[PDB]
Amino acid sequence: MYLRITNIVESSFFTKFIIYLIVLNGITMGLETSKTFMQSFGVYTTLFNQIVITIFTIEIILRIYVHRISFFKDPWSLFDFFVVAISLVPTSSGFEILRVLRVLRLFRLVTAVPQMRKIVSALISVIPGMLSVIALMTLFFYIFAIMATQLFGERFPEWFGTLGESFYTLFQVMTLDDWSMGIVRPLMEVYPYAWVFFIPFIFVVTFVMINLVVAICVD
Amino acid sequence: MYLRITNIVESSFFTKFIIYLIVLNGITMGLETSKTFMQSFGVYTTLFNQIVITIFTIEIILRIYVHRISFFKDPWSLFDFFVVAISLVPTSSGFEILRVLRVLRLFRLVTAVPQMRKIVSALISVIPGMLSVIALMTLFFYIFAIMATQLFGERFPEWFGTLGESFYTLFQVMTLDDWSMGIVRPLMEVYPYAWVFFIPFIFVVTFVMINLVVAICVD
Amino acid sequence: MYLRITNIVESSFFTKFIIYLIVLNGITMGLETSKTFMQSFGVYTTLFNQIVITIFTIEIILRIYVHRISFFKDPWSLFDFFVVAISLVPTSSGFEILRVLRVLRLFRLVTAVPQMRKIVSALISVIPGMLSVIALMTLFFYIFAIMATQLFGERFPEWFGTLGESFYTLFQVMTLDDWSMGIVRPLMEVYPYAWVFFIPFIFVVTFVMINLVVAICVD
Amino acid sequence: MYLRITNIVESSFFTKFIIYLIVLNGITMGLETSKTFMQSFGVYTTLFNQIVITIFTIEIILRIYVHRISFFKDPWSLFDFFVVAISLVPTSSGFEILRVLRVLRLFRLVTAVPQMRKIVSALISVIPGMLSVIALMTLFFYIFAIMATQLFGERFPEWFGTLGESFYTLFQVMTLDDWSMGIVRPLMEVYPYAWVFFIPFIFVVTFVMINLVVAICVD
Ligand SMILES: [Ca+2]
Ligand SMILES: [Ca+2]
Ligand SMILES: [Ca+2]
Repeated sequence: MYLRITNIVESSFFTKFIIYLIVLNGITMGLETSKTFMQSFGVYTTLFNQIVITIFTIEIILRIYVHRISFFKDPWSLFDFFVVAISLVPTSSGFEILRVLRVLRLFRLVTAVPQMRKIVSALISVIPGMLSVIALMTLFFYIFAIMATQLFGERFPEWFGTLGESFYTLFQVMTLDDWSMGIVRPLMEVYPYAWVFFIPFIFVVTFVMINLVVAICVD
Repeated sequence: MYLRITNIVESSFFTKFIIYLIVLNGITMGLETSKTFMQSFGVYTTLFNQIVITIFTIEIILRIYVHRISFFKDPWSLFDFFVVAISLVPTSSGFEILRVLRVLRLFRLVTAVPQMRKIVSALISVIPGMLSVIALMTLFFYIFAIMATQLFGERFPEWFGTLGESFYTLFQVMTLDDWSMGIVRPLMEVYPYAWVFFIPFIFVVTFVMINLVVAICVD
Repeated sequence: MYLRITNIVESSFFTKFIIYLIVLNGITMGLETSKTFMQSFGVYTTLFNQIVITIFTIEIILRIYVHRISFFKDPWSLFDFFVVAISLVPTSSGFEILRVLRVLRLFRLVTAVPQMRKIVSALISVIPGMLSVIALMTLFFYIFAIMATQLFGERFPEWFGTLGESFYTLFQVMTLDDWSMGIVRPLMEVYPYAWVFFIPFIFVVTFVMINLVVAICVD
Repeated sequence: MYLRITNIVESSFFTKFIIYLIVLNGITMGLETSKTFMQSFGVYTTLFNQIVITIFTIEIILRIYVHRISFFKDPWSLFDFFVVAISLVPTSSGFEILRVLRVLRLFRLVTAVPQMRKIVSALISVIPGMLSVIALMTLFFYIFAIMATQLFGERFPEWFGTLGESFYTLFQVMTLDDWSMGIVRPLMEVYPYAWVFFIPFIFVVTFVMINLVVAICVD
């Protein structure tokens, strides 16, 4: 019966039946957004939901017999497994991010369809080339975030009071987001020289960031 | 009479005459902005306007006898037809955006003058090569837009209350617009972890965007 | 006496002397900024200034005999003429921008010192290859600025009330500066569909500017 | 005794022991951030700090016998000498930035681990080819900053009141930060033409920066 199912799983039909459900379950999840819609056809789509979820574990069980070890060394398969696994954790208990994390299954449209896989893969592949830089910056952020916490967090604890807060504010400054009118002019009414911290910070981070784009434009 | 008019239409004088009317009517529309100018010479202008509109349909009628099907297979001609058609719906009735949409005829200056055509075409041609990425993005946006509506729409209905609002807000975050003081710091007064939703969102979206710029800086 | 002065003007000493005055007059202009400095050495500097102004016209007078027509066809020289000219309009009558426009003479450091001429020229030379785009864009802005003045200027006259205002506001959206919370969300409290105007505007304007950067990174 | 210590210093063990102290002290500094942690283990971590500070001077003393003059011509070594020296200045007297500047030693993780060294050097190397643009710009900034102080600093002293203030505000405009609703629209309530100063300023400054990115993507 093994080859019987290896023929079912690998069937163009099967993969297209899968892609058909993703597009349906996605259309259905956007409808679950409507407080109106749920009052009318809520029970329709709760069931439609549990239905698709079963079908998906059935596939994943089926997909594993056909592939075994090869399957748990496939990124896309591992993914598909974990994204359905999330979707199996009861509609209750623990955290309710798990209910919300269920919509991650629409990323299966990326998995199940090539060209997407190509594109995602194309993208992901650029990351290893960025890791020396990314490491550098994260060291850098860590260093300034400490500096900022101990220089400004007493008077400005919303923004710098804690190591994590400083990470966040520094991230915001880095996105050049509302940084002057929002953070540093305020800081300067108390610490006139705060500009000496944030201007060099900005330079380094924007400089570095430009290089990283130029590096991604030579690989 | 066909070759008589094919010799009229294809004439340098004709095209240049058309280009003459565009720049005049365009000048004319900027004057139609002034509440002052309109009290003085408003009548002068609406008639010159209707005049121009006639002249333009005559041309397009003529242009078609001289090209027949070849015409409705020309992007630039199709454009011109559709823009004048917009300008044909009476100043009355339905939606009044139609009166406003008239000013789209000044895009005929792009259409009637080469080099522009060159540049537009040059630009537009880059688009097909982005569609794999644009699909990827739209899926991403759809998925996060759904999560956000269900994670934040109850306490923050202005920004996330509805799927469309979430799309808009997410777009705003993506343009890195006033995203921290404006949205996430608020969000966090209620949902301390909202940073776990928006920073990864910001990274992915900015990463994808960098790749897409480099993809262009190659093809 | 021509060759006597053609030997004075073309001299290394002459040029390095000019450069020495520029850096000094520049230093002297940053000091004229301080109300403190001006209350104690204000006279020292106003005269130093009137001095340097003569020295510069003398040079330009000298420089002209030595080059004649060749001069009024050199970009860099023409510049220095007009810049010193600005500095000759008496400190009074007319407008006071002319007094402020005097500090433009510090651009002579670019004009009179090689390398800067190199870099400026390197930069400027890129401009011709952007002109098809710059035109394209201005048509676009002109068209949308007209649309916006008639779509939003009655309720929002600060921002869209006049053709030029729409130009300014549109510029701001294009720099993606404070565009959503500052302008479109407010606009949407009255015109729910305003998002239909500004999102496409943003896309086009952003797309085009990316291409333009890429164009420069080819030519 | 030289070859004995030259064999201690040059050892894989020594270097990796150094790398071990950095990641330990760095971890320990993140803990010194917590007001909680300090109330429990502050003594522990103050002493651990002085320990590491000794060990680092010992090394720098050692590293110098083994290299002599070769050492004070090594950038990376020069760095470490200075960085430890900052950490030597008592935890009292002078300023308190000297206490804060101590966290700079964690940059030794860049200095004491290649690839980092590689990456930093890769970056720094890009600088010399920017200095022609960078010089140009600071002239540009200096010129406009002076203009702005005399055009806007009387009615608007917080933003343009002083040359230094104009530099800061001009920087903010350059990052295009909240430049319009924050600065130029206000300015225009008093000086309608202030847009004539800031729009060109914006163009020039962004153009130059676009060129500089393209330059770095050539060399
Ligand atoms: Ca901003
Ligand atoms: Ca803002
Ligand atoms: Ca505000």
